[PDB]
Amino acid sequence: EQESVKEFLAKAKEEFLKKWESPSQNTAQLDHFDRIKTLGTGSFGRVMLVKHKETGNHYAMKILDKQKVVKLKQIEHTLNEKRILQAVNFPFLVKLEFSFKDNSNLYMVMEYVPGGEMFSHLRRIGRFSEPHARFYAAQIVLTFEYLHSLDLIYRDLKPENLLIDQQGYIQVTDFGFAKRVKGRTWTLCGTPEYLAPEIILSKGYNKAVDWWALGVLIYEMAAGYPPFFADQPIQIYEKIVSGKVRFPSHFSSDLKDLLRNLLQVDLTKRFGNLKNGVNDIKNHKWFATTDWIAIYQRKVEAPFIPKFKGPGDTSNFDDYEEEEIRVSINEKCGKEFTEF
Ligand SMILES: N[C@@H]1[C@@H](O)CO[C@@H]1CNC(=O)Nc1ccccc1
Ligand SMILES: N[C@@H]1[C@@H](O)CO[C@@H]1CNC(=O)Nc1ccccc1
Repeated sequence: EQESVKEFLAKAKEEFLKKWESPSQNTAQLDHFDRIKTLGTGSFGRVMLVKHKETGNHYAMKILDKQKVVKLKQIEHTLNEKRILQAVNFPFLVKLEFSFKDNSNLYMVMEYVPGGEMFSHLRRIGRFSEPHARFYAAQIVLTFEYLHSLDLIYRDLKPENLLIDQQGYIQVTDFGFAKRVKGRTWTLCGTPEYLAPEIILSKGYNKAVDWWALGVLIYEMAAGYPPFFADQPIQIYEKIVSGKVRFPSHFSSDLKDLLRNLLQVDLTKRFGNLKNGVNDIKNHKWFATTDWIAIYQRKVEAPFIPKFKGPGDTSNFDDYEEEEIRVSINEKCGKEFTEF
């Protein structure tokens, strides 16, 4: 690796650690924003488009209900998400601008990305050509090189978590499963189609699970469907652990060779987890045309520019039932969320 890359990552780790050791807290409040529209929902949280009343800027506000977080055993995960997001800085990660809490909820206010989720675009077009998939994959490779150098495992790669910005580049969102891990970790988490075998088999696992998930993502982008597809999770898991994958005949030979090495069941043989680390991926023939520096600098013209009218346009996101943001008169779960 060239010294310029080594020095970049050394500085990145210094800057991350300073914010990690001393996290920001309580940098806005709810009544500074107007609520516009729900952009996504989950079992313990939602994301809403909001507008800051004084500046007029738009943001995406993630709202987590403290009592639901406790019931679903996500306390440590939500504390990880905020502490990591307030400490990272990289071109292809969503930017956390504010965070705060109140009697009922936790709030993470992120920059709004108007192009929508990669998932929508992939399903609308069918599949991406190899150059188009490779443009996105290169950004994920650089983002995982950055996160892993900070001892962070991401653990939620899937097309829904990759937002497309106004220049057609990726912003990775949802750090709800991200964790700082030196060595192994054990939690069962992630979406079924993207889980590495060692997660399914309840082993201690490491950053190699993110490189497996990259293989699933590249396959899905280039084929239009994931490699271990089946109707119910137990059937998906049986396919994941089996060591077999069928490739469409339209895949290039280089793409199939890269995917055999990312979708390697034995983690000790998986690309990204060998002696040369991420460089076995960056130097693979499928990436021969990739200018890694130009991608990082956002100098490549993107394959696809989302269609939207302005920073408040939500047309690339879909419609959800609109529910109130209720805040109890009494503090809930104060002790559990003291550090947030
Ligand atoms: N599954 C998660 C649940 O809390 C509901 O939606 C979450 C995922 N969605 C986003 O993070 N969306 C987004 C959109 C624009 C900018 C920043 C973020
Ligand atoms: N297709 C674009 C559309 O906005 C109109 O013309 C633009 C031309 N640029 C590219 O396609 N760039 C690119 C870069 C990397 C990989 C694949 C493609």
